[PDB]
Amino acid sequence: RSYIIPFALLCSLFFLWAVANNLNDILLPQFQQAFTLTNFQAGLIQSAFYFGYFIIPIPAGILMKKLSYKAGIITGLFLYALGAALFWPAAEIMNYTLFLVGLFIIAAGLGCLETAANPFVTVLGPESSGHFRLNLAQTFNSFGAIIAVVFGQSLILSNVPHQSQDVLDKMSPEQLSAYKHSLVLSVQTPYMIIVAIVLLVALLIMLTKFPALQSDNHSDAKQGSFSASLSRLARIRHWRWAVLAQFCYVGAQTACWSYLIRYAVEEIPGMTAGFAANYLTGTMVCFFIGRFTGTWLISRFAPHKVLAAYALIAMALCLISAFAGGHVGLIALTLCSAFMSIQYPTIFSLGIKNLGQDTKYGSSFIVMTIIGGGIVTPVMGFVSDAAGNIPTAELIPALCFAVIFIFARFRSQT
Ligand SMILES: CCCCCCCCCO[C@@H]1O[C@H](CO)[C@@H](O)[C@H](O)[C@H]1O
Repeated sequence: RSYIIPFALLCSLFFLWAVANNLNDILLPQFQQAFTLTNFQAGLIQSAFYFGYFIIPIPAGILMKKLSYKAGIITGLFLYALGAALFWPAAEIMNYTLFLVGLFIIAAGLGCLETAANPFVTVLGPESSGHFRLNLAQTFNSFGAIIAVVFGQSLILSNVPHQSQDVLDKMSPEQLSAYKHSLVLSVQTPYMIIVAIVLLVALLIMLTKFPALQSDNHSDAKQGSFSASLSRLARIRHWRWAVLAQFCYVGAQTACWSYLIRYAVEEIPGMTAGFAANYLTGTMVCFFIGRFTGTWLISRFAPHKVLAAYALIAMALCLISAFAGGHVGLIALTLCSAFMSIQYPTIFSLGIKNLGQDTKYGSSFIVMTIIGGGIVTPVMGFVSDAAGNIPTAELIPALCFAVIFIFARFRSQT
């Protein structure tokens, strides 16, 4: 009961934030698609990614071990809004370096929130429902992403100045400066809305009183240490395996979506990349639908069994995708996300549940494996080009899902 209301709030707050955030995702390109283009500095943007999803996690966890989950969530929510707030001004004065800075900051909020919010929800109540809790909250996440794209993308990209790069090319310098500014001007109000949303969320959390948790506690001082927590983590095996599992999931997932439109265009005559995007959309819908249903499953059933089931089906879909072509392989690929759905939350929960003190530090690592999303692309490109076509590369995701299934039948403990 006292575990329940905070939870429902977290869900709504997951949803809400999920809107403010993917809202930020729609607009950020515009800064870039307007001030096009550049070479070296582009790599600097990708670095925010590793920064936030590799560096910040462990420190974040340390913050948490020493303070708590709410502390980490708060600062994470704090980091995000600060970083998001930097954009508008960097734009309005055309200071890139400032933009880049806010980007790293918002990037840290992300790694911070990831490492914070996930273990928190699964611990937010009885041990069994840890998996269902995280999954359901993640559904509200997915759902929030749904909404922004819907009620938001249309009702917000119809106020931003469209421009054929050719017109931009033909502009005088004065004109270009004028354009760029009118552009950053149109987005700056929705950004205030965003930050506003992010803030209120942070607010509600401070207002919200949660019950205590054997994993937030401090009864240790020496053994509460990093390496103490760490040396203990090696055997645990299910944790060490979920780590490997999440690396693969992220690799798998980005392999699928990142290469999807290329697959479509090279596989189906005559696809425009414009039209292919439609399939990409369907994928996110499968993903949300996939999660809703999977969570209904996670409530009825042993999570690992659902995880294992889903891992197999997705791997199937991918083999089908790799060996089929035309529309048959496409649909299989785009339908695959319906089964990726449950995977990340379920992997995460099986992974920690249950680590107690080491829950925090264990999470820091699971988060870092998001680096796998980055490591896969070269391999996708490599295998793809080495083979002459996109589909044979789709064996790689499949290879991931396979591994993940092994974990599912290897999630066990005690
Ligand atoms: C009131 C508390 C609000 C806390 C919200 C924590 C959100 C954690 C969600 O994980 C993130 O979701 C993104 C999509 O929304 C993904 O793209 C990204 O990979 C992942 O890192």
